[PDB]
Amino acid sequence: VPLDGGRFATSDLNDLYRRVINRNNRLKRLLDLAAPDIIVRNEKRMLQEA
Amino acid sequence: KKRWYVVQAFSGFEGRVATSLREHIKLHNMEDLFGEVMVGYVLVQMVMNDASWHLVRSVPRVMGFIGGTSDRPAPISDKEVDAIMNRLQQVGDKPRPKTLFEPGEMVRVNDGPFADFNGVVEEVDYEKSRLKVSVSIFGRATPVELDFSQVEKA
Amino acid sequence: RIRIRLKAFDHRLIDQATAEIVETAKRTGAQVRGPIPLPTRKERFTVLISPHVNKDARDQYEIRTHLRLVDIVEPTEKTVDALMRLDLAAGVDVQISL
DNA sequence: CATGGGTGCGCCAGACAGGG
DNA sequence: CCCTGTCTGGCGTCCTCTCACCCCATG
Repeated sequence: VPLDGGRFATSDLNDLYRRVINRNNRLKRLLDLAAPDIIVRNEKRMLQEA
Repeated sequence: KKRWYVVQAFSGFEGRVATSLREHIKLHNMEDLFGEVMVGYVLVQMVMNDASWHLVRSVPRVMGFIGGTSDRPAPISDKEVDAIMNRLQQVGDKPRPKTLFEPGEMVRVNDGPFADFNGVVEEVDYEKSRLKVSVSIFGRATPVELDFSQVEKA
Repeated sequence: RIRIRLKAFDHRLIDQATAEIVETAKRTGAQVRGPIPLPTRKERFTVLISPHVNKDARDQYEIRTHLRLVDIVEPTEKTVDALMRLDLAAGVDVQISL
């Protein structure tokens, strides 16, 4: 829902879900591109922490 | 011999990280310890001394190397480095569709209201550069003419 | 240059079909040359009806055929868009030659 | 325009080492 | 293995009434 002004005051769960989906899309694209080992380990580790 | 390594930067300031890295090299004049810098990850041709490691992590807006450990960080394990040479530039290159212009061959439409629809080319016209394919719209086949690039071969 | 041929049998069901596709094109594209018909097509066949004799009982039936052509004038990216998977006439063969 | 990353609390309690 | 020290977690009163302010930043 927005506030008086009009800027949408967004919830925290939307930040969390949007982070997980951004990272998951990045990880699918790197497994498409066949990135090396350390790149996809950091990518999966960032998804795990997300 | 200089081997490759992976550097993590603040994603978005990557060109400025690359420029500041080249400038820190030409400041602290370890010119014989750095080969290139390739562009959120920055590829660095390098050797491993602890002095050069402190140099790259003292470059601003750089988090650190990405490897097995932080004592002896790991050379980028790009086994397909020869394939990455051909991948360079080809990554930023798009292709084109080519309708199967053959009697009875199925094709794909991705342009105009018929986009996202498949059909078969009952007739083909190489001279007029046009394929005669109909689309199953509301059941009835809708024979329409589409260009080779307007449709893709199925 | 864009042709919308319509192929069926009777003129008593295609008559609402030429009304639905010029007016729905008018609300979206408003670019059409008007329906230009084709000569009515007749398939008459005399057939013998007696089961094993009598070459005199020949009753004339016909599968009648009609064709009407719409011919919108300009390739509109709104007429085709709204009237792609849309055709009121049921049991009909539409030929949207683009 | 849209995305990308301090240093003043105190007790209980059980799990994890660490001697013992 | 039997006791001893450490290391992290889990927790701390209820209703109300205003106020002020909520992501830069930028090629």
